Amino acid sequence: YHVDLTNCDREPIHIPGYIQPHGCLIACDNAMRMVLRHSENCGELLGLGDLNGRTAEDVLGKKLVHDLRNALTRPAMLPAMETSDRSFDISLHRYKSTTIIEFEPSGSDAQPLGTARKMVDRIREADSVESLISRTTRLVKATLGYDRVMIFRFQEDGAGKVVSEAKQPELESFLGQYFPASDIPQQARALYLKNTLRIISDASGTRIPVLPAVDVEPLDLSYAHLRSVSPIHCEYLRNMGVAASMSISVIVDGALWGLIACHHYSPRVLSMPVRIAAEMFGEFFSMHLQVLKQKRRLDTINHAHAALDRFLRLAAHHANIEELLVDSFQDFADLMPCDGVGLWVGNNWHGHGATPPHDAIPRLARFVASASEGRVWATHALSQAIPEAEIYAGTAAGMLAIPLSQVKSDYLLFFRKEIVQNLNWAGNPEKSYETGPMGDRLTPRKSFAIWKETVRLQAQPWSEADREIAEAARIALVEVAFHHSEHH
Amino acid sequence: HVDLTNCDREPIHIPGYIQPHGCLIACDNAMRMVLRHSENCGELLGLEGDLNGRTAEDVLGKKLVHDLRNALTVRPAMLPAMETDGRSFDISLHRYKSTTIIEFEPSGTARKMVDRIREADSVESLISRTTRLVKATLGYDRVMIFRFQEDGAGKVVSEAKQPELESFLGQYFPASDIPQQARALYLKNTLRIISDASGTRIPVLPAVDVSGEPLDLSYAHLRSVSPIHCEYLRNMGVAASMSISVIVDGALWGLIACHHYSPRVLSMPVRIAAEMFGEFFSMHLQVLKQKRRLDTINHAHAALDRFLRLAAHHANIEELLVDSFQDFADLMPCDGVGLWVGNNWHGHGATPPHDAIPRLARFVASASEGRVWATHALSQAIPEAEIYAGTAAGMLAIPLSQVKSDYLLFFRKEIVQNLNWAGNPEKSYETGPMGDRLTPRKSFAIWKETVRLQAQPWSEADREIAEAARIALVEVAFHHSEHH
Ligand SMILES: *C/C=C1/C(=C/C2=NC(=C\c3[nH]c(/C=C4/NC(=O)C(C=C)=C4C)c(C)c3CCC(=O)O)/C(CCC(=O)O)=C2C)NC(=O)[C@H]1C
Ligand SMILES: *C/C=C1/C(=C/C2=NC(=C\c3[nH]c(/C=C4/NC(=O)C(C=C)=C4C)c(C)c3CCC(=O)O)/C(CCC(=O)O)=C2C)NC(=O)[C@H]1C
Ligand SMILES: [Cl-]
Ligand SMILES: [Cl-]
Repeated sequence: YHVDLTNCDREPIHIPGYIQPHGCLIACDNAMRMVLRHSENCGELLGLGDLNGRTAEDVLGKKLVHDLRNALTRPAMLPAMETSDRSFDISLHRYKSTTIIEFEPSGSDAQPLGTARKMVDRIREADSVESLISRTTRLVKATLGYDRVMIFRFQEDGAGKVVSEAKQPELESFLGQYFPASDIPQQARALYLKNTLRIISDASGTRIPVLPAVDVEPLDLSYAHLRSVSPIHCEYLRNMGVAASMSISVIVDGALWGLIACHHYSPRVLSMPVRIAAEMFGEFFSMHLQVLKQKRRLDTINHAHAALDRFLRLAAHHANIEELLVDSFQDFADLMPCDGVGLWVGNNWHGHGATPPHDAIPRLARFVASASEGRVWATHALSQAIPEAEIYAGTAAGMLAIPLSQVKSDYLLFFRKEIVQNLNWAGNPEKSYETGPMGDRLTPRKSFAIWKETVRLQAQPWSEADREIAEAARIALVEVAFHHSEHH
Repeated sequence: HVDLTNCDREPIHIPGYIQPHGCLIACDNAMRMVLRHSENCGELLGLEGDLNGRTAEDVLGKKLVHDLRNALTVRPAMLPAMETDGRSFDISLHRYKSTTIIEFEPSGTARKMVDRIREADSVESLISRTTRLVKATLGYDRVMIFRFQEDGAGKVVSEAKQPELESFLGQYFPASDIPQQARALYLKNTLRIISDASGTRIPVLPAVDVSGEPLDLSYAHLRSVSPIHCEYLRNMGVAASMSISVIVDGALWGLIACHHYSPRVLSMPVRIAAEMFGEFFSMHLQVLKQKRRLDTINHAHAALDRFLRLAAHHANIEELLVDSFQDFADLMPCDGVGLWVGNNWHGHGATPPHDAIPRLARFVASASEGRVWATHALSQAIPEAEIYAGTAAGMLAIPLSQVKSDYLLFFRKEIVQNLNWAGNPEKSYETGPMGDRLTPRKSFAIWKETVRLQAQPWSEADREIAEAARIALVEVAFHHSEHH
């Protein structure tokens, strides 16, 4: 009946009963024969009496309904459609056996293909994920004219990290900030996956009711670009000073990688033709990112194999493998991202970088021995496995253990610091936010504080690539040990 | 003069002629002056006299030269339905070797073709349907795909044809049937057009300029065809062709080859659609090929992990391998596998005889540095291997020890033994002056001779799977000693 902080995790944001006022909406039966529903502003916007029950040809003219019926062969995006009286940008789709027609007054626009080609040409030569992600916020802001453009990337736990930002010089920075998974509820994530673009013209605009809200059953606006916005998010945006937004969904391995989020501090909406271009840019961006990400993964795997092969050849001419490992173990830190590495062999410890103290190591080795079946064991939350590890979480909150034997509890141990310790936040800790009725929950400062609490005593998770490199290292050492036993 | 003795280095990029389905003007780098023109420019464009030493503005007019200069500030630019006298020409424009080349032909599809391949979810399904679709859409008598082999031979892997034509499906041609300069131009250009294999070539005037420079037609679509290739097509009864280059990992994977038994050239708009289809085909093939490779590697890892878990509760690893070795044949394509341990042989499928294994095991022990050793030409390494080439022409050897010459051996048959050729051995061909050489029958016979006593090469993927198997066995052996 009324959304608040206790139920916003389940708000039915796909059936709000309202649209935003920058266009009007007509809902027809699946044949587009009769008008079933309309937004209240259809009269004003299109120049029409009482719309429900009239035929589509009566309301819109036979010529337009004919062209629209043809188009029904993603919603169809049809700029500069000639109405019976003027030009309208029309979005047309069928869902839940309902035809939804969305109208915006047409302006003067370039062909979307040409706008998109200009943008795509300025990222297509990026040859690292870093270079693509940093340039894209600057390019999008320059092309679309928003006050702020950010990219955020979803973390393994569903949190967002802001990884790129272009902004007006007077704004606060969010670069290197995180927000908790709960800042974007599951239904919003489902709709970001389904729709390339999400448009908010005015976070404080009066909603326009869909007549009727409930029929003789609510209207499913999942694919309607005019669909109204959650009061919770509108309040969040108002607290930030944001009045408008457009997000471009980033799809990698068929899932929602993150968003290109465009924010404006005054009501703002892009023409349909520029939105078509943005959608084409989004598709290209996603594919180029996926290709760069794959090449980065391949290069990091090949780097590890090259290093471990050098180690195999080195060890072949060494009578004392323990001594070689005591002299060499620091070099293994270069296989994967870590803040420390150590060697635990025959109840003797050797450490490099950020590691637990020497006295803490026996408890860690005993735990891994009990917990693993002679393969790699890794956690990003040590205190959860070993309460005692809380004391040294600042230095080492995460551990990946590579067994050196199936008959002795000897390990190569990799460590990561508590994630808050490696923050590179460009933001202003003295920047404060106004609130509304829901209070300070709906502010970036509180979002960030909630995130910090969700990852307290935790490190950056060990990725599938980190685990693949650990397995390669485990195997290379089995091989060093076996050939050593063969030849001695 | 080209013949079979020098066609391997024919300078086909500077032939001094064009095909008759358009005309060509060569200007300086700034498109100021006409330097060369095809002899048919007068007839096609309604121009009189020697065009050389006339300004581009004179010959083309102020509007066209302005438009072409603008197109130049941007692959060759394709400008369909340009206004000349108010006539319409499809214009191709490019710059190469400080020369502007302008090509003229008297004057939707891509989305429809791409939509019919985009849902293919195997390389087999994509390449099977593509010949059918291209034939139906572009209206050629035959459409084939061939894929280049590691030695540069072509294998015909897909075919759509008129029911009255002979089949080339499963046929190979040797690397020499496509010379190195032809391969370079197939890599550089998405499309290669032959409007008429019996068309009279049109000279470029002059062929060699006052400075002694030929005109480099590397990027010109009207570039004329080697007399060697025209004779080959005339022997087949082919009169016209268009190829779409297939690019995988930035290299020439093969061609989509469209053949017509009468003259044929597609309009520039349809060619632009075919090029867009070719780019999509290449990217979709690359994606499907990667997926197949990943699935094959993961399949091998899953099997080897099952072998590792199985081995952990076995006291006698030699016995488990004697009982299990035949399953290792499922890791990579092979016709046979066997286990050579403590000088005892266990074989499955097509292998050399019992008597032959010591010599092979001896050779690998001497040849390898304790890692995987593989050849597809056993007789080259070991002359007496010729005797059993029919059964086993290729061998991949996985060491089971660095102190004992114990091996897991994989074998492949002589490649001619695994042939699946759909052609007619009684179909014969007319020949011209160069003779028998320029016929599909002779090309196939030459290929067979180049691969005699050889198997299918062990791929980079086969070798990665062999390395995984070598390592899994090291792990079995080590954990066994750890607990025994
Ligand atoms: C219980 C429900 C809540 C909720 C719902 C919604 N959030 C939606 C969008 C959204 N929210 C944010 C969060 C931010 N946290 C920050 O710290 C921060 C900036 C510093 C932001 C912007 C983000 C990032 C987004 C994504 C859109 C964008 O990036 O612009 C949302 C959907 C809105 C829509 O219909 O378009 C809903 C619903 N937000 C909460 O905080 C809670 C409590
Ligand atoms: C010494 C030079 C030779 C030579 C030159 C050229 N070949 C070119 C193209 C070409 N040749 C073939 C060969 C085939 N072998 C078959 O068995 C067979 C059919 C069953 C064919 C068609 C192929 C496949 C091609 C590629 C084009 C296509 O697939 O249609 C060539 C380039 C021509 C150009 O400029 O377009 C040159 C030059 N061919 C020889 O046989 C030798 C001796
Ligand atoms: Cl507005
Ligand atoms: Cl990434």
